[PDB]
Amino acid sequence: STELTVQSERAFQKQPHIFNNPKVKTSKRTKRWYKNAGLGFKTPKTAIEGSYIDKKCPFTGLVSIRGKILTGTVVSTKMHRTIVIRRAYLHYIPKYNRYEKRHKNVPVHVSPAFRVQVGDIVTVGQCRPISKTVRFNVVKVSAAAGKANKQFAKF
Amino acid sequence: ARGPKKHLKRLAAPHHWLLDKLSGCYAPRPSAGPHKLRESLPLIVFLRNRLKYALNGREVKAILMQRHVKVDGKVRTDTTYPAGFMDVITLDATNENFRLVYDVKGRFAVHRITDEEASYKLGKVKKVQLGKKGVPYVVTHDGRTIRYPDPNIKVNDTVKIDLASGKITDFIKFDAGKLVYVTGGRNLGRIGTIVHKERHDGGFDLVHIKDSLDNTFVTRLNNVFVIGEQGKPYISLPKGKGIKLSIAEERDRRRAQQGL
RNA sequence: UAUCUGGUUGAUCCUGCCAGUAGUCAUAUGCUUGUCUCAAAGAUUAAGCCAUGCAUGUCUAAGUAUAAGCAAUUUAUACAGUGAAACUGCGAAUGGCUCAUUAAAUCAGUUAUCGUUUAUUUGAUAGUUCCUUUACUACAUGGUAUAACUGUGGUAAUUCUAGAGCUAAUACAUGCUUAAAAUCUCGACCCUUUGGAAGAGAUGUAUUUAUUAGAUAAAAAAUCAAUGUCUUCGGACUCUUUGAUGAUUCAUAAUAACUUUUCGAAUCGCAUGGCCUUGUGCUGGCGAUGGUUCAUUCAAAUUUCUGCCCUAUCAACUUUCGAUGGUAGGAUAGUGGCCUACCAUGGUUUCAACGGGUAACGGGGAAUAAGGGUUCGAUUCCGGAGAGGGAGCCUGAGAAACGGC
RNA sequence: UUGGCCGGUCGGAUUUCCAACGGGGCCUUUCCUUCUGGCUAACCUUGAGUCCUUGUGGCUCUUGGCGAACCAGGACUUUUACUUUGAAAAAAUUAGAGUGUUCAAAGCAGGCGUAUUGCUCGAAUAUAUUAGCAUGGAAUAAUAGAAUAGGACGUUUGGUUC
RNA sequence: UCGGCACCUUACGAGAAAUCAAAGUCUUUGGGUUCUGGGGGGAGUAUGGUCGCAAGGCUGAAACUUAAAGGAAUUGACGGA
RNA sequence: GCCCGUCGCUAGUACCGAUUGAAUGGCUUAGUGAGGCCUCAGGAUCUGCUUAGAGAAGGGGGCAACUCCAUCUCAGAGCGGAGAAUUUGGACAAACUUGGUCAUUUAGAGGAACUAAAAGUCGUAACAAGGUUUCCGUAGGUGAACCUGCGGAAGGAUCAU
RNA sequence: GUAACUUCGGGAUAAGGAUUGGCUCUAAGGGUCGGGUACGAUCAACUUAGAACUGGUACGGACAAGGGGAAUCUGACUGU
Ligand SMILES: [Mg+2]
Ligand SMILES: [Mg+2]
Ligand SMILES: [Mg+2]
Ligand SMILES: [Mg+2]
Ligand SMILES: [Mg+2]
Ligand SMILES: [Mg+2]
Ligand SMILES: [Mg+2]
Ligand SMILES: [Mg+2]
Ligand SMILES: [Mg+2]
Ligand SMILES: [Mg+2]
Ligand SMILES: [Mg+2]
Ligand SMILES: [Mg+2]
Ligand SMILES: [Mg+2]
Ligand SMILES: [Mg+2]
Ligand SMILES: [Mg+2]
Ligand SMILES: [Mg+2]
Ligand SMILES: [Mg+2]
Ligand SMILES: [Mg+2]
Ligand SMILES: [Mg+2]
Ligand SMILES: [Mg+2]
Ligand SMILES: [Mg+2]
Ligand SMILES: [Mg+2]
Ligand SMILES: [Mg+2]
Ligand SMILES: [Mg+2]
Ligand SMILES: [Mg+2]
Ligand SMILES: [Mg+2]
Ligand SMILES: [Mg+2]
Ligand SMILES: [Mg+2]
Ligand SMILES: [Mg+2]
Ligand SMILES: [Mg+2]
Ligand SMILES: [Mg+2]
Ligand SMILES: [Mg+2]
Ligand SMILES: [Mg+2]
Ligand SMILES: [Mg+2]
Ligand SMILES: [Mg+2]
Ligand SMILES: [Mg+2]
Ligand SMILES: [Mg+2]
Ligand SMILES: [Mg+2]
Ligand SMILES: [Mg+2]
Ligand SMILES: [Mg+2]
Ligand SMILES: [Mg+2]
Ligand SMILES: [Mg+2]
Ligand SMILES: [Mg+2]
Ligand SMILES: [Mg+2]
Ligand SMILES: [Mg+2]
Ligand SMILES: [Mg+2]
Ligand SMILES: [Mg+2]
Repeated sequence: STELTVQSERAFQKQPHIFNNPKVKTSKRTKRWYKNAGLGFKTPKTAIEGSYIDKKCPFTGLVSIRGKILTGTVVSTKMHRTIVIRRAYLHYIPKYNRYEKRHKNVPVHVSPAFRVQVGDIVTVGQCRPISKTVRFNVVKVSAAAGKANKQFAKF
Repeated sequence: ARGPKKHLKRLAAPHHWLLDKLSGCYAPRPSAGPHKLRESLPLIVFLRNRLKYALNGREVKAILMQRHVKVDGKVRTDTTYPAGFMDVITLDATNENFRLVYDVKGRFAVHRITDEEASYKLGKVKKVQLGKKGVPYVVTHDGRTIRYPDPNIKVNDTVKIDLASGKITDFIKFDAGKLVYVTGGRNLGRIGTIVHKERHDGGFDLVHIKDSLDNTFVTRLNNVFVIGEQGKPYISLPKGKGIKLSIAEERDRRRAQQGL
């Protein structure tokens, strides 16, 4: 993600305390800080060789993953860098000795290292409060095929 | 609300102090100190409710303000001073030294030790950090900060503290084979060294421990205190060696030891 | 202790309710009441109103004693014992009470702080204190300014105070003495150049910014500013300090600066030893109280996940004056629409949102039940909220405190 | 693992005489995500000797020993539900062990000498369910994958960043 | 032979009985699923909403009252059978 | 025998109802807006200094190298600190007024029902083929139970040509 | 912001409540303009929104310009 229009804000977008020296022209020309978030999550190579800034990224941003790891299904991608996932679960009523389908909608920060469409299952990790409602950050996108290539037009 | 609580209701006290339900609304709230509120034993509970040397709290105060008692070498004239695990209480009259260790029912037993064993205590390393000017220190389970430790000392190890100067004499690593004393949970007060240790990145590392009668039990890593190698512990051990017999074995022993 | 019985009919068998029957750590009330143990108790109606009195004050050998207080000091003519008052410190933010508000709110179990503050306790911790050094001032120890007190008063009245005269400090405000080294910056003095040097200053710890280190799969070679220190001047130059975490721009260190420059003991008791320049010289013990930072403890704040009664005669709600998110800032102890500015159009909902009701604080629990359940929980513990109602704030570590304003 | 017979302790240690329950490996076409660097295997291959009196219940400097009996990086992982076991789980209450509160409700005490230089036992245990965490299982019930093959498998090209 | 409208006998079974091859395979109680009911009235009333031109429909209480109302069958008595 | 309704006395219960009815508790638009807090100022005082004018006072080695920290009249151009009343603009915001919307309670002339409920009056609608078989939906008519039209049912008085 | 009622069309500008000047800015909203068998000169207009500053809190500053509501009788309305 070295392209696609990073400097689109009123302020200059950069990572803090990652200095590019204009004097010393060593052949990288854009430094990029990254970390591995831990807990067995691969740092994506789009995060590695990207150019986006995203101060709430788990890899290139100032937040850390610690606490609850959840999984969920993406039901909305209409906010900027934020998604809503759906956590379906079965709740047990003892009296009838039976279950009922409940669900929770969890708003989750998504980095531009991940390309999420709706209908995808993502693994989200707990961070510090990002917004009023957001506390989780996409650490892994677990969509593979989707069963859609045999819906395209043929001869 | 509005600030720190200064009282402790009886029935909100820790159950291992064995306070009688009646005879007061209030339990002695442990002061701030080396150990926690619930992991420790106040001096009034030790001197009135264990040794029976004092009948009141006023007699505990009269004992303490004569500088007879000392905890870990220093005098501690506080009535509700939080004496906890591995703490050494020295009563000068009758020349008594005690090490606070759990009996295997989970409570602080009275364990009389010698003057050689009263010279030292053991401390589980809670963290290893650099202080300022680059000086390394370790932080033990009783709030001690010891500067310039051995660089082999890592977390969850056990140092031996000399208690005349707070210095590390020797230390025991945390690795498979070496004794474990259990200082929390429901296996509280048990002994049995090892099976292995499972890691669980993210939280709550677990230790498998198998005592001398081959009963395995799992404990969290934070409840695990190294006391030595398998055989020859660095401390003396209390009455029972941390075995946790079941209730049928307890009754089969208690019926035996009452008819001579 | 898995039980039924009476009542519809002339009689029968049912469906079905009414009635009986047994409890209630469930209230009230009637009648009666000898003993022992145990003891709930203005919750419900009125979180309605309150006369009176009390419920938070506190002094050790060890902060400050010229009480014109008492007792009658023990080289004790500075003090010395006891000590009202008052200053100072600490507490008054705990306890006790109540259940009005409150329906994802509180609460419960379970997370998190790599998102923060933390008096106290405990442990560790401070040779650097000089502005623009060649413009040092008592450290054998700095300054005034006040209570109590004395005396003159005001007001019907208050835990009201005025003017004047004194005097202290662990109050307030200042202010020094505590090596030696190295490392950097500047620098009067290198001829045919990998050619060198005294001195002068700075360097503790806080604050704030910027920048750097904070590494790491086993071995190797020739090039191009560059003899990158390749000692017989090409006998390849035998070379690695660096902690922790699952994870960090972390711990920590370094450099350049910054600051209505923070701290770095002008304190107190008891004991009075040691030595040689016998000067009351240099030293010197056990404590007390302070003090910076980091830990620790006691907490606190926010937080993750799931779980709450009845109602659709509540189906759409939120979004002007934030609703959902982005960027930046401000504010905060700190995260965060917490607020602001500029953007985008989101967020929730029949898996019941949103609205309404509750004679709803929540839980641990309680009554009863063969089992499954039903009902209750204002009330001994834990958490929350409140102190007639709202709101705002001072002080402090901690209160949006109400026996504070 | 019920025991079961030397009944020799005047109907009281035992053990392959064993059946039946319950686990762990190996082979039968049978994954154990895969290499590294530390183990140097009930030592797959046994230079050298078997003073024990016969047997198929007891051993050594070894011939580089499937360096594979768990410690940390990956050419690293279909997701669950369910169920097992366990951690971590306030006390009080509840169930329940012990104990002549004189009995009992209670309480957590107490008991025993030589009561003159005091001995000693306790204050157990269970339950505490939903949700979360760890763990074994893999029936049951969902889900995933190779069909326009952009499928799988290759220790001995290393190319637009590395 | 499959599919249908039904019928007749029996009662293995079911039911309070009438009756029923479904109204069976139910205290030996679990194939899947929707809707409805909780003694009789007040009452399909009042009120609110909604649809309809209207008549009305759909949704739909409560106060109060009551000890039975009802179902099936038996015997009797009665019938302008 | 049983039985239905109108009408009639008595009591009770709710319902409707003129009254811009009333009371209470929320939320709340707008308006005014106390108070403290932050901030812009302000400077009664209440001071430590210094003075280039008579401050009838050493320039801290010394009454010549323009080079050594040097104080009482009093007016001050030189200051410096502490600082009350007052005050500017903000955010927080009680409270009041006004209007809206929601929740709950209560008064009301009069009206229309229901129940007690068995007794009275008028009839006889239903139960028998109840004397016109009953009942359902719907429409119209009527003192009242009811009657009639249209379609339906048998729970019919027909399981049958 | 907007009630009852309604013939669902209205009632309705219901009722009620804020704002308005000047000056200096800002942001939007056009027309001509072109391609290889990652590019802007140039021209013109008045609408709307926002902001600072300013003033004896004035500002539709003269002029111009609805009073409103709850009901009853009556005729439907517009019209003559
Ligand atoms: Mg946000
Ligand atoms: Mg309290
Ligand atoms: Mg306390
Ligand atoms: Mg009947
Ligand atoms: Mg007596
Ligand atoms: Mg009351
Ligand atoms: Mg009460
Ligand atoms: Mg009190
Ligand atoms: Mg003191
Ligand atoms: Mg204190
Ligand atoms: Mg900023
Ligand atoms: Mg921010
Ligand atoms: Mg934002
Ligand atoms: Mg959402
Ligand atoms: Mg309430
Ligand atoms: Mg409760
Ligand atoms: Mg309660
Ligand atoms: Mg109440
Ligand atoms: Mg309060
Ligand atoms: Mg009151
Ligand atoms: Mg205080
Ligand atoms: Mg208050
Ligand atoms: Mg009071
Ligand atoms: Mg109070
Ligand atoms: Mg007894
Ligand atoms: Mg049957
Ligand atoms: Mg019923
Ligand atoms: Mg009914
Ligand atoms: Mg209606
Ligand atoms: Mg009948
Ligand atoms: Mg009448
Ligand atoms: Mg202030
Ligand atoms: Mg008729
Ligand atoms: Mg007729
Ligand atoms: Mg008739
Ligand atoms: Mg007739
Ligand atoms: Mg007839
Ligand atoms: Mg009629
Ligand atoms: Mg007809
Ligand atoms: Mg018909
Ligand atoms: Mg019927
Ligand atoms: Mg108007
Ligand atoms: Mg009108
Ligand atoms: Mg307005
Ligand atoms: Mg203008
Ligand atoms: Mg008229
Ligand atoms: Mg007209």
